[PDB]
Amino acid sequence: GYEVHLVKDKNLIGNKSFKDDLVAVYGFTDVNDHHHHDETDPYHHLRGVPTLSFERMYFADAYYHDDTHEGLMNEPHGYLTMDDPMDLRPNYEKSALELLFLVSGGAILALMLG
Amino acid sequence: GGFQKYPIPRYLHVGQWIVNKNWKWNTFHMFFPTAILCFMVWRNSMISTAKPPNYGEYVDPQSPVAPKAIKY
Amino acid sequence: NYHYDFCGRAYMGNPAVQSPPKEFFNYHYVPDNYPDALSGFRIAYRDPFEVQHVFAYENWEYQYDGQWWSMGSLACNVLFFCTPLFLYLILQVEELNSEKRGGTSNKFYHNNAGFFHFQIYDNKQ
Amino acid sequence: SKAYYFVKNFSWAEVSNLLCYGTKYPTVLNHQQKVTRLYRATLRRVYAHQVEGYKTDFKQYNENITDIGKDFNKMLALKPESLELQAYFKKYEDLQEELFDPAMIIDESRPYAASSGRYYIFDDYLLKFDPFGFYSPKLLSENRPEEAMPFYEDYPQNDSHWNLWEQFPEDFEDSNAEREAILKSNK
Amino acid sequence: GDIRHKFSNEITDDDYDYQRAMHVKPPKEESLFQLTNILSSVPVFKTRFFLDFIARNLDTNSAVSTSDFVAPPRVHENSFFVYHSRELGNVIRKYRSLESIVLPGALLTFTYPLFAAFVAIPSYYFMFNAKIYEMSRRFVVRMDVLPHLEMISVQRIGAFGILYTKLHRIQDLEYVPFDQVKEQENYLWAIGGHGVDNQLIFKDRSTGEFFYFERQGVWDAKGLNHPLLN
Amino acid sequence: YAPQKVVLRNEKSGYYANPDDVARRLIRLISLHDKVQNPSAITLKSTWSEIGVDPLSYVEIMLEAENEFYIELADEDLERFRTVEDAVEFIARNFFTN
Ligand SMILES: CCCCCCCCCCCCCCCCCC(=O)OC[C@H](COP(=O)([O-])OCC(O)COP(=O)([O-])OC[C@@H](COC(=O)CCCCCCCCCCCCCCCCC)OC(=O)CCCCCCCCCCCCCCCCC)OC(=O)CCCCCCCCCCCCCCCCC
Ligand SMILES: CCCCCCCCCCCCCCCCCC(=O)OC[C@H](COP(=O)([O-])OCC[N+](C)(C)C)OC(=O)CCCCCCCCCCCCCCCCC
Ligand SMILES: CCCCCCCCCCCCCCCCCC(=O)OC[C@H](COP(=O)([O-])OCC[N+](C)(C)C)OC(=O)CCCCCCCCCCCCCCCCC
Ligand SMILES: CCCCCCCCCCCCCCCCCC(=O)OC[C@H](COP(=O)([O-])OCC[N+](C)(C)C)OC(=O)CCCCCCCCCCCCCCCCC
Ligand SMILES: CCCCCCCCCCCCCCCCCC(=O)OC[C@H](COP(=O)([O-])OCC[N+](C)(C)C)OC(=O)CCCCCCCCCCCCCCCCC
Ligand SMILES: CCCCCCCCCCCCCCCCCC(=O)OC[C@H](COP(=O)(O)OCCN)OC(=O)CCCCCCCCCCCCCCCCC
Ligand SMILES: CCCCCCCCCCCCCCCC(=O)OC[C@H](COP(=O)(O)O)OC(=O)CCCCCCCCCCCCCCC
Ligand SMILES: Nc1ncnc2c1ncn2[C@@H]1O[C@H](COP(=O)(O)OP(=O)(O)O)[C@@H](O)[C@H]1O
Repeated sequence: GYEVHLVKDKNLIGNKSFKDDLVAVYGFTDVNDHHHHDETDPYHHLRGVPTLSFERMYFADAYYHDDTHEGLMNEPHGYLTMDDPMDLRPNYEKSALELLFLVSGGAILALMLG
Repeated sequence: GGFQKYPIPRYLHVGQWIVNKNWKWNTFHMFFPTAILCFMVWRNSMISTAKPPNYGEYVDPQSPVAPKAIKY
Repeated sequence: NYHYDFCGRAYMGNPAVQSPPKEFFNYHYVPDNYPDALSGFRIAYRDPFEVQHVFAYENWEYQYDGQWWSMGSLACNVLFFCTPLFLYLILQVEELNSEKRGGTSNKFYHNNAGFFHFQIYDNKQ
Repeated sequence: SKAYYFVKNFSWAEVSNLLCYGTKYPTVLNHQQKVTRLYRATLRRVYAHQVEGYKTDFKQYNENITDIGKDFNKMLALKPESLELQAYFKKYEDLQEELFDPAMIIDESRPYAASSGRYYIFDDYLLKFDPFGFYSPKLLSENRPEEAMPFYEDYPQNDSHWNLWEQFPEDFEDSNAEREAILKSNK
Repeated sequence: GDIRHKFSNEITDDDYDYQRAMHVKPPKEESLFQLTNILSSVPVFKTRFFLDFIARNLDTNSAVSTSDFVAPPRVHENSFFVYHSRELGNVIRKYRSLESIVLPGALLTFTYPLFAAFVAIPSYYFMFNAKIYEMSRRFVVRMDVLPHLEMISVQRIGAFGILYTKLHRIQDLEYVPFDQVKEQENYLWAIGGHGVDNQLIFKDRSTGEFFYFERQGVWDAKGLNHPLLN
Repeated sequence: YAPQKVVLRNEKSGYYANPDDVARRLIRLISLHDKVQNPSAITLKSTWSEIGVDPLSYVEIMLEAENEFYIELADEDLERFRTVEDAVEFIARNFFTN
């Protein structure tokens, strides 16, 4: 339903001339117009909201979209590292580095601290 | 006001328009433990804090606290 | 101020558009090399201009004898060439102050009679 | 227009050519292109200085644009190889230089402008990319083999070779039951 | 297009009335403390004493213009007027009249008249001379034509608001294009030349004196069409 | 919130602004010009010369169109335009922030 209603090969302004018709007073008349009365309510998100809230304080704009309805607001996502969560390899590089970190920390705690 | 929102790849761990549902509990469990850590650091550091005398106090030059020169 | 037409001796890339280079130095690998296959082993086609820039400096060379002095600026080249001499002379002038005062001098001090820093000196039965 | 006048080490002549005409080599342009581009540039600069300026005077703006329009109509009428047309071009190029303003307003809709590239738009390739199966389901058979090709596993994202020999459960039963049964049947 | 009526707690024009001080809207109602309401309510102002005071002690209707055609008194029994300045002339007169009150008053009142003069000198030379004074010197209060002499009498405002008239031969008048003087006197036209017409400047070749005509000045069709000036 | 599933760019319609409104506003701007005589004769398929826009009047109309639409049009694009159809198409498909 992304087709656009655009009129081609037909005039869009019905005025014969700018001087003879008082366009400067009455403006231009429209022909072949696709009238669409849109009564969308700005501040709908603000309707019935407490004063001390994010919507009123910061996001009190004309046509703000709520997170629950905004389809491009992201929840936390992505992979922390390049390692596959479901990997069948008995890989031990991560374990080796974790062991190095832990043993270094333990040596500091048990031999050096204090 | 701001720029128009555009899709962000799911696989990419980025902060573009990230909002967390559990942010209340996350804040609760990130604030108080940090407060306790800072309290421990503060009480540890207070042992090595120095303050000048109060309004009605004077430092006796012969008291041990008074500065002492090196004795060769 | 630097422009390609009037630089003369301070060389730089010309602003005029040019056709891509037909032949240029490229990456080459040792025979029977094991390919690098990180992150799915996806290789993109390299840009000719970028590869040419990558390998141009390594292969650049002086055309004639003595071109180095003239290239760029003679005064700056001579100053760079004499920099080690300037450093040595500054060090000696500074050491004059040390000699006349009594401070640290540029010498291999031998306070320790060959005794290394925190070395273990022991004897065996 | 790319609005890159103050970047890429343009000389003054090149910047003047860019301001007066969209190109850095006006010689390539024809007579009509030269005249129209110069007229557009002059009108743009006059609007910038005498409409969107400091205490601008609209009556003076109207008079100035009218005079410029008459002059440019005469210029267009004139032949390309005329000293009078050359004088007109020099006059209006000098006017452009005189009105040249460092830090002049650059519209945000043009390339190389302030805020031009504040955001990196991700392509459908990145959007689809999902080597692991959390967001886009991942087949146990890594890929779908195509006809006229062998069935090979996809190269993993992480190609570390720090892998142990295959691990098995403790006390794993691995006796060759098939061979034992066949041998028992043979007797 | 307005949807404020759909909500009971939405703002109203009664809530916006307080902005009428900072916002221009046609009057809706009269408050009890308005000047109009006070005057129409308090019976004191209805007294014939106050009414007669209003009628007499204020600007008179006699000086109010009554037509779009003005025939000022002739300067000479045989001359006819052509141009006359209405408002800028009076403003310049009142400004130059300050030199007869502020200046002696400043001398006799200020503790440091030399300090006042030292401050005024650079003030005059920058942002004041070109701003008002030179324009006033070259300003034409009135212009008439004497046909027997074939001359034009021009009235000008002098120091302290004094008015003096001078004669110039019609044969010595020339038109000076604004392009020839814009660069010479950019500052003058920048800050003080707005009142007078830029493209209608004339000068006397013999005496080298300019004539500035007010933009909001009245011209006489008959005077312009007289053969002497054409 | 965006779904956890993979979502791709949705090019709904190439127009980033209502093309009908863009065309009507451009036609009104053109009709405002003195050289233009009959606003009725103007259509999206009408060429500038036939509607009466001279080559020099075209640059004035295009500058005012840039001011009206809050965008900057390059000389190359303005010269490539051949009809009101092309003009409105380019303006409507233009992302006002480039
Ligand atoms: C030994 C006694 C010391 C004490 C006494 C007092 C000091 C006397 C020192 C001598 C000064 C006079 C002689 C210098 C002549 C110029 C150099 C030269 O001959 O090379 C050829 C000369 C330079 O060729 P080039 O460098 O290839 O040209 C580049 C192009 O111009 C394209 O250029 P660009 O547009 O790309 O821009 C690059 C430009 C600009 O580059 C930069 O911006 C980068 C920085 C460059 C270095 C700037 C100087 C920094 C400080 C240096 C300190 C050195 C300390 C170590 C040495 C100590 C020695 C005691 O590069 C240059 O600077 C080139 C100009 C020449 C060099 C000038 C700077 C070094 C001069 C020597 C200073 C020595 C100071 C000693 C005392 C120090 C304090 C104790 O060629 C020319 O003749 C062309 C014209 C160049 C401009 C000349 C300007 C006038 C100079 C004076 C003329 C009259 C001289 C009369 C002499 C009489 C008999 C003694
Ligand atoms: C024992 C006492 C306390 C111990 C604590 C020790 C703390 C040591 C320091 C930790 C630094 C942590 C940095 C985390 C950065 C995370 C990424 C990020 O921010 O976004 C990057 C952004 C965008 O990141 P992104 O959104 O693409 O990705 C975020 C998620 N990841 C990274 C996981 C994919 O990229 C940048 O532009 C780089 C910005 C870097 C800014 C770094 C600022 C550090 C300022 C610290 C001030 C501290 C003051 C100290 C005063 C006292 C000193 C004695
Ligand atoms: C931008 C600021 C720049 C600041 C200036 C930077 C440095 C400039 C150059 C300094 C030169 C100093 C020269 C004197 C020191 C000599 C040291 C020495 O003993 O070497 C002997 C050396 C050998 O030293 P040696 O190491 O064999 O000595 C034996 C060992 N000792 C000494 C320990 C016993 O003999 C030489 O070859 C010297 C050659 C000198 C050639 C002529 C140099 C003239 C320099 C003139 C400079 C301009 C005047 C001064 C300007 C500043 C005034 C404030
Ligand atoms: C090193 C040397 C330093 C020298 C520094 C010199 C500083 C002193 C300069 C003196 C300037 C003198 C100016 C004279 C002004 C008159 C000139 C002239 O002819 O104009 C006639 C003009 C024009 O004359 P007209 O003939 O064209 O018309 C008559 C007036 N109208 C236009 C209304 C019809 O007439 C006047 O302005 C009359 C002014 C009368 C009052 C003058 C004094 C007023 C100030 C009094 C003292 C201060 C207030 C005290 C209050 C006390 C209260 C208790
Ligand atoms: C002696 C030769 C003739 C000198 C003529 C006098 C100078 C030219 C005419 C000046 C007319 C403006 C007088 C304004 C007086 C304001 C009150 C005052 O401070 O008077 C006493 C003071 C002086 O009285 P004083 O000397 O007793 O003050 C004590 C001394 N001081 C102030 C330095 C500590 O007035 C002034 O300082 C006037 C300075 C000269 C102004 C020159 C023109 C520039 C201003 C344009 C006019 C509008 C100014 C509006 C100012 C409003 C308030 C900030
Ligand atoms: C003196 C006069 C001052 C006058 C100031 C006037 C205003 C100044 C300008 C505004 C500045 C502050 C703005 C704060 C806005 C807060 C808005 C808000 O609280 O909204 C309610 C919201 C509920 O959550 P929700 O609606 O889901 O959020 C998404 C909405 N899109 O969120 C909430 O309910 C908030 C609470 C969330 C949960 C918090 C959990 C605890 C967090 C740690 C608390 C630590 C306290 C430590 C105290 C130590 C004491 C010693
Ligand atoms: C040491 C002097 C200190 C200051 C003295 C101030 C005297 C003021 C009274 C001047 C009376 C004579 C005026 C003659 C006019 C004329 O025809 O002047 C004609 C003269 C001569 O002609 P040209 O110089 O143009 O060739 O023009 C001048 O510029 C020279 C005289 C300047 C007089 C300026 C007077 C106004 C001063 C305003 C001060 C700043 C504003 C103060 C608040 C309003
Ligand atoms: N490698 C380069 N070397 C020298 N000059 C360059 C280089 N790249 C760009 N320039 C400069 O960039 C400008 C051209 O910018 P560009 O992004 O190529 O757009 P366009 O070529 O269409 O004008 C020229 O002044 C040109 O001199």
